Amino acid sequence: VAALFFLIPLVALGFAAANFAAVVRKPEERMKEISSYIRSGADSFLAHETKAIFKVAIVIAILLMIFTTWQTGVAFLLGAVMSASAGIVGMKMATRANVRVAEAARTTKIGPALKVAYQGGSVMGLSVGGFALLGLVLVYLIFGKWMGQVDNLNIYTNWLGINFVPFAMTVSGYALGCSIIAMFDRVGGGVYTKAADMAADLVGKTEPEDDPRNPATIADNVGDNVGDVAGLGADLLESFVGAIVSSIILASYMFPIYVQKIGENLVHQVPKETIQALISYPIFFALVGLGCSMLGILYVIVKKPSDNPQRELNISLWTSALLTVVLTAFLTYFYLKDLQGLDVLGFRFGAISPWFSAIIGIFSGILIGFWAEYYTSYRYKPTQFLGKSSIEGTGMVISNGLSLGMKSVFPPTLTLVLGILFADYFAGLYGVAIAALGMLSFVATSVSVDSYGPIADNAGGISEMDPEVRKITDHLDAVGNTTAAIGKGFAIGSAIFAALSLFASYMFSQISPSDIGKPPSLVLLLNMLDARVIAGALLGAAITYYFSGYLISAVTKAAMKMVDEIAKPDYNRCIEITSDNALKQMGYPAFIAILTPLVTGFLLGAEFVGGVLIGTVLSGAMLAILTANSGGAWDNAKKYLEAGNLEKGSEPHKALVIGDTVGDPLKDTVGPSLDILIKIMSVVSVIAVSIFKHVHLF
Amino acid sequence: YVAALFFLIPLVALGFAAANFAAVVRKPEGTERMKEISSYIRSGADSFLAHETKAIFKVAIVIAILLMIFTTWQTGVAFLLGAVMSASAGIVGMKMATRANVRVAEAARTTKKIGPALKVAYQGGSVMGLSVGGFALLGLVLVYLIFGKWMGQVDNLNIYTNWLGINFVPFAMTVSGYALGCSIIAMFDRVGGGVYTKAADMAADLPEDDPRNPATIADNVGDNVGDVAGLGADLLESFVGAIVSSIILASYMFPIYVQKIGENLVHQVPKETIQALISYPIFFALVGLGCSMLGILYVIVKKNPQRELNISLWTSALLTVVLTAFLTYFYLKDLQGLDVLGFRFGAISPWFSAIIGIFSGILIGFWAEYYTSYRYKPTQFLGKSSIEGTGMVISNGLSLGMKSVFPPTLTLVLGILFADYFAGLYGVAIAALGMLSFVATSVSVDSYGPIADNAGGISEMCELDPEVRKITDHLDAVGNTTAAIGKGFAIGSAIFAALSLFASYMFSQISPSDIGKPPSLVLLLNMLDARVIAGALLGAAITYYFSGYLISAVTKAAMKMVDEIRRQAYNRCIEITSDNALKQMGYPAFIAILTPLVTGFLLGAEFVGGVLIGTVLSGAMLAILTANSGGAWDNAKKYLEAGNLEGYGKGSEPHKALVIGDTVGDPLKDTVGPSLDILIKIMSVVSVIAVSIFKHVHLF
Ligand SMILES: CCCCCCCCCCCCO[C@@H]1O[C@H](CO)[C@@H](O[C@H]2O[C@H](CO)[C@@H](O)[C@H](O)[C@H]2O)[C@H](O)[C@H]1O
Ligand SMILES: CCCCCCCCCCCCO[C@@H]1O[C@H](CO)[C@@H](O[C@H]2O[C@H](CO)[C@@H](O)[C@H](O)[C@H]2O)[C@H](O)[C@H]1O
Ligand SMILES: [Ca+2]
Ligand SMILES: [Ca+2]
Ligand SMILES: [Mg+2]
Ligand SMILES: [Mg+2]
Ligand SMILES: [Mg+2]
Ligand SMILES: [Mg+2]
Ligand SMILES: [Mg+2]
Ligand SMILES: [Mg+2]
Ligand SMILES: [Mg+2]
Ligand SMILES: [Mg+2]
Ligand SMILES: [Mg+2]
Repeated sequence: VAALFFLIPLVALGFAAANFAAVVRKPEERMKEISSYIRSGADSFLAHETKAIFKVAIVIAILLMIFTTWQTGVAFLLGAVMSASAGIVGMKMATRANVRVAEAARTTKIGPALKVAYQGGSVMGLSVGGFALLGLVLVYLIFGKWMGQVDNLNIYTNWLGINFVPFAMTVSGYALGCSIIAMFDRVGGGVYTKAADMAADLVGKTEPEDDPRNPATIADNVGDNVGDVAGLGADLLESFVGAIVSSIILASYMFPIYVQKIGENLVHQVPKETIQALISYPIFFALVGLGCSMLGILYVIVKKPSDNPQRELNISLWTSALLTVVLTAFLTYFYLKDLQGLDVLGFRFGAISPWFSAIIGIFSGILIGFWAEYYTSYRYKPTQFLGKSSIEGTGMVISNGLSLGMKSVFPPTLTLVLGILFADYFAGLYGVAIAALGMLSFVATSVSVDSYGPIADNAGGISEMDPEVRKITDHLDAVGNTTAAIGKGFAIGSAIFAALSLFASYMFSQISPSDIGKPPSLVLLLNMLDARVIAGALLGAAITYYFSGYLISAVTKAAMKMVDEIAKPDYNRCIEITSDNALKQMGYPAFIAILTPLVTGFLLGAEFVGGVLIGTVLSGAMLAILTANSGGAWDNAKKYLEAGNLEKGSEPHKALVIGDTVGDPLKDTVGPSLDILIKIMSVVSVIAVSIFKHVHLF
Repeated sequence: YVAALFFLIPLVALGFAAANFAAVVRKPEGTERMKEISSYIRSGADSFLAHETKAIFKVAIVIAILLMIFTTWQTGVAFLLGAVMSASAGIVGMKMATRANVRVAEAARTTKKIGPALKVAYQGGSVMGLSVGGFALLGLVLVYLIFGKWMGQVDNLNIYTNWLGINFVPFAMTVSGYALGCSIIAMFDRVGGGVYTKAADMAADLPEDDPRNPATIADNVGDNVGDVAGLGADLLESFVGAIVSSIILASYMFPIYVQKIGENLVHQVPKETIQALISYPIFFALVGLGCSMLGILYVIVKKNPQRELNISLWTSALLTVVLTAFLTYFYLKDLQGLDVLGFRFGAISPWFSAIIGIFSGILIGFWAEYYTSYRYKPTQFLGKSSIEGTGMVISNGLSLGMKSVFPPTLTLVLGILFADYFAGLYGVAIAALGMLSFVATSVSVDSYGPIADNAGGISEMCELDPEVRKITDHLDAVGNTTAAIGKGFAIGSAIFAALSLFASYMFSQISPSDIGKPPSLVLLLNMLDARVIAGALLGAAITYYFSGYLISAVTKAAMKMVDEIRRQAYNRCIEITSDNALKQMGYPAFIAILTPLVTGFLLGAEFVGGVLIGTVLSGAMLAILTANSGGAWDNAKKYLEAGNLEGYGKGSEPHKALVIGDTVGDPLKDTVGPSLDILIKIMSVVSVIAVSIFKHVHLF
């Protein structure tokens, strides 16, 4: 049967490739040229990024093999290739799918055209899911079972003298690869995306607002795809992989931590069989999630498309989530029934214990999404207050947006607090990680619905460059914008969950062979009364704020570089100038996110790094929530004024447009980069704590 | 004996502040037309003060009743004592400031020079500074004497069990009540006064001020309300909190270090050493107040203003350094058990911590300056970005604040690390005390600031000579820069004091059953506990929500004043704002006060510790960001107005972008930041107190 679960990744990959081929079959003369224009620009950006990322990955794998065991470097390469493949597939799928849906809208008059766009987005969603789970299964087989990485499950010592559970180190390397690709995609692509929006909206004003023949306008469509299709997909992939890797690390290290030396011999209080089963269970959970998501997507694409698009995708999400719930019910119920010693791990239900954590994480993600919706949409009270206040002043608009974000911080944080508390009550930290996984159990469906958004935005833009077709694409673009906001909120929540699980794995990875005799209370400890920890937390929070602030100036500078530049059309592909600049400009923030654990870890030690991690996680969650919600609220409040639904080209509209020019880079670059900051720093620290746990120079 | 010459320092400061008040009152006011407007501001400020005092004393009565019911009466008495001390300091400073602007302006005209008028302005600010210092040290010395020695609360130093059954060391509980009173008065002053101040600023603008706008008078009153009363009370609170943290740490380190070795319970740290450590921070603060008075005396005697005030600060600070040197070397030379407390250098060890705080505060101050003034690169870049667009100005301001967080935070981190290395958590608290040792001088310069601002408004009131206006106008800009530095110093010291208070919270978490437990096990807040992590997330969310509510409250109060001004066709508009502001402060204050209680009784003490740490982190970061962003926006607007930018003058499009960004920055820098400082510190105090009751009483 496990051979029939291993088949789910290949099934998903083949089904996504088939969806790609079928949309290639979908029909697209003047309109087709622009789609070719955008596809070529996206391919140039992807090539530049891929070259840079693979050079960096070569260096990363070399360092990993030199300073740790080599299998971790090999797994890093595997995961990086998986993520790059998913991103490239989705973007290539979409660049040629943007116009196809428009041709579907005219030929099908609304209704059938949406089926094409969703079959497109499903390509990227299933690609993310299948590639991630494929990399993980290959790591568990080739390294886990083939090489006997689960057979040992004892502290292996590197040739230089580094101690670690080998399979935990390998899964950590895989998570690191995913994190590197996700960081490059989102940080660099977001810098480029908001530089393109800023350059387009400024060039319209430079010499008309969003001109169609503006090169930066084409770049902006490309950036929407780079951000919410490729970048967001990679971010969700990273969070999901991180949750799974945290679960696996926790199990592997609960193997050595729960031992008792009554005499010379050492008796494992948790048998190796239990540790193996706990290492394997999250993978089975993710595979079940992928299966349920594919079933839901199949029912959605096949059945008679209703007029209301949002209800269809919402029902797809509900199907995936609740089906995964009910099925992993049995998986959790039987798989963990035979394990021995689960009361020591903290399981309040034995076999089904973690399933509760998973489901509560699912509902947590759902609720946080709903919260983001409530605070960022014109259909609810807060955005309406901002839109109506637009008459009061421009400074009033900015202050009200900042206050709205600050207030919105609370509800989702309370949701996450309750989810964490109940997941802990159920199954300890392993269950907290399992709850994060459950939240991201249907990561494939989430990524697909998120990719849908940019395609709809591109369809509306295509209408802007038939009256019924233009209006229908505009409505599709608005629904896509709402879905993208919901996706950003869900991604932030899952990122907080993954970063917390990775901090837990970091504390668990800090186990040492000398601590074997010590009780569990001594090893799994990061005291907050130690001055080193407090200083580390302050430093991590300040670094998170510094990263978020730097992203704003980077977007502005890249946009200014695009402004400096610029057969009547001939060939204009300025994107590289911005993209290359973005790839250079994102260099410094990345150096922070990766190198902060090492220096402070080698300067002060592992306890200081834990404080840096917790402070960074907290500050990043808060700042990301604030920035994302502020940007989304400014955008849709401006949309409300555009329709004039209540309360165009006026003074209030000027205040709103300035607030949106500020919010775009904040919600589409800073926010989306902060979660990556927290999670990748957690991963890098989890890995390097093996080296600077005892190697601290002060 | 000899301590009786330190016991006199608070009364000395109080008498000297009264003497400064009398000597300034002797000074003439000059022209009558300006004096009339000054009288109007005095009446408005007094009405606001009366409303505030009535509300705050009602709330303090309720608080003291509950405290005495659930704890020892000595704690309620000390709470009322501290509240009265802070209220007296605030009222005295406010009267001095409201009545001191006209003296400086008329002195500028009479002596045709800035020097002589500045002597009056500094004698004014010194009233508030010395009032803060003297009242604080007086309350603390009275608590150390009447309760500490007379009843033997420093004699016993053992766990007393209340009638309801709550356990605690008595003197720690008493000092905590004192800190609670100070915190309540500071919350009222800063939260309410900031809401009103920025509502009046928003009403004023909703070439500097409108003609006879009622909000013009309101804004003149609010400038005094903020940097004289509010900022002074905040610095006083941080300084008192550092001292109380040191004292609590000593009181609880007495019982925590016990060993049943030797065939009987042996206190590892002798009671004499614990007594000396309880007394040392008080004497250090008294020495600091003395040095501050000496420095201010040297400054006022002799006939560029900033260099003079900077020299006052340096004199006070370095004199405290060199004097607490011998204080530390002799007082603690005979102490026993410092190796258990963590002193790696014995007697003078903690003295280093003190200086490490002092030099850190200075550095942190300078850091604020660097990021918030147009005389340095960041504000210049913002002013130049004024040309590209308004949204660019807003984005660049936000980015500047987010980046500015780092330098001062790194300073604080290194200071904390070195203070720990020197003398443990006790030394961290001692360093907070040293940083705020010259609180009188800091508060004095901070009060000087708006004395100068409204005096410049006073000079521009009526009409006045352009040459005369320039001399008074120059005083106002120096005040603005110094006030930005003071806000930075206050935020940094508040973070440091709140950290010391969290350490005191963990030490207060000691229980008689935990007496047998090892020292490492009792003083522990694991960050891997899900309760703790959830508490941190909740605290950060609460901090952000608090800041957002403060923004909305400022806007609502400004709208109320605008609507009342529409009705007009005196002091009625000020009262309306005061009422609205006090009602608005009900909700955030209730958050800050009841969050520890609810979270502790629902979940427990570890969740409360997590809430505290998360709130401290988020509040420090948000306060730094808001204060620096607002100040930098203001100075960049000045850069464009000053003509440093060429081609663009007042009323230009770049200036429009800069002024809009400044209207956004104002409420953030004058309300959100200072109220965040108050929030973090008061939540630390409330948790430190209530952990005695909900340590084991958590219902979920
Ligand atoms: C179910 C998967 C089986 C393979 C089918 C894959 C086709 C669907 C993916 C389309 C997107 C990529 O576009 C595809 O890229 C790869 C090269 O990189 C090339 O495709 C070829 O190489 C790949 C990899 O060696 C093989 O799967 C296959 O022999 C062939 O499809 C083609 O140039 C192009 O069809
Ligand atoms: C067992 C027999 C089969 C063994 C086959 C192994 C072959 C491995 C050598 C592959 C060499 C090609 O290496 C290629 O590099 C470029 C990046 O520069 C990537 O190529 C990918 O991105 C680039 C830039 O967008 C585009 O050409 C294209 O979209 C895509 O093919 C792929 O990573 C890889 O296809
Ligand atoms: Ca927008
Ligand atoms: Ca100002
Ligand atoms: Mg836009
Ligand atoms: Mg547009
Ligand atoms: Mg977009
Ligand atoms: Mg668009
Ligand atoms: Mg567009
Ligand atoms: Mg103003
Ligand atoms: Mg003004
Ligand atoms: Mg004013
Ligand atoms: Mg003012």
